[PDB]
Amino acid sequence: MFMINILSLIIPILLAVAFLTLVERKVLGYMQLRKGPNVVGPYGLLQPIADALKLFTKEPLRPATSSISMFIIAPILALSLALTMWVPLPMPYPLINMNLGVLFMLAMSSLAVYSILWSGWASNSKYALIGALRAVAQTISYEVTLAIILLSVLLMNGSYTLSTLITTQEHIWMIFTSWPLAMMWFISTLAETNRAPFDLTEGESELVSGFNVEYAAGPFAMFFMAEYANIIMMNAFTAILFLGASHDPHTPELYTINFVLKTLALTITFLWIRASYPRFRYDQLMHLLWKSFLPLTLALCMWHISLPIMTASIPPQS
Amino acid sequence: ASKVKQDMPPPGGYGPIDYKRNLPRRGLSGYSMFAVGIGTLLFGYWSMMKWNRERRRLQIEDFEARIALMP
Repeated sequence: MFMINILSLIIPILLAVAFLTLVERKVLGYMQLRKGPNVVGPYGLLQPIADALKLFTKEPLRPATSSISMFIIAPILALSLALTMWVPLPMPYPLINMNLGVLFMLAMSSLAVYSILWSGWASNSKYALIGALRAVAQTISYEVTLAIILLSVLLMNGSYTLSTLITTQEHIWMIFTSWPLAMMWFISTLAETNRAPFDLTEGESELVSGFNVEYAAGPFAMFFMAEYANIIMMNAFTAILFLGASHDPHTPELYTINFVLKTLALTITFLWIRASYPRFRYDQLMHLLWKSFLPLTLALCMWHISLPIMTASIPPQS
Repeated sequence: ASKVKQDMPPPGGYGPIDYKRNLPRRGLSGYSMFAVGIGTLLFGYWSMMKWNRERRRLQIEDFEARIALMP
């Protein structure tokens, strides 16, 4: 019966990712004065299915100069970790209830980079290596700031339990308390998910395909699914963190609908941003994160440590 | 005895065509934006202060229940 719950979490996530791709194409098209997919199915509703069936019936290629074990392990690790990040999210009840769910997401997101690193290295081609090294620089840029931002925000929660965040925001959204932290958190999520204007690893105009340039068919499809599931997952995490829906224990579906609407709004904002800005330079991303976000984040961390003691606002939990 | 017919501009002239850059100002002032931000922050701080104090009292009550039940 817990297996049924695992499947009821996994399969709908994959369906949402498949249709997220259709949504991105349609939103970008209408923002570019065109229509996007509207032939394959009514309103392009069958386009993701055609894409998936096409990618899983095409020839997967193993490069001659590549290391096979890492080459094959990396997409598996990417997709499995993308699916694993969803299990502690309370919607309003989590599949897995963790004391330190935030730390769990931090650690698994840190482990997810090695899929790109090992993929790029094991492809044994120059563009894949350049993409992998860009991933190294990107993680170095965003990780410290993202962790300190999370700590500063959760000083209002009293713990790292994700369900407590619902109780914390019972009367007001936490974005009214820490919008300067929310802005930097949103930009750091853009960097962490390798999304434009921070999509350095793929580097399409610049590096052709970046890290997965040598990937074809099903393995490439798995990388794509992992990336889009990560987009949805990070936006759901932000929605839980900063825009807390009210939860009625006798009618949890109201919370579920509200939370899903907020997650969709944030994902559509991601797609909106991709159609508006040019790409960063990756050293410029490092300098943005280390010379602007880091000092402000340190100062705001001190402020959010002092404020509950200043005003006698310390949250309950031990 | 037909007259010459040829693609020509209309009598007098065509309507004037704009070419200069048109980028409106379209914003508030810096002082107003900062003031709105700080006002929102203060409202949030006050709300959170009240709610966290209530949460502390509720936790004390929950702990007293356990203390009563422990023997």
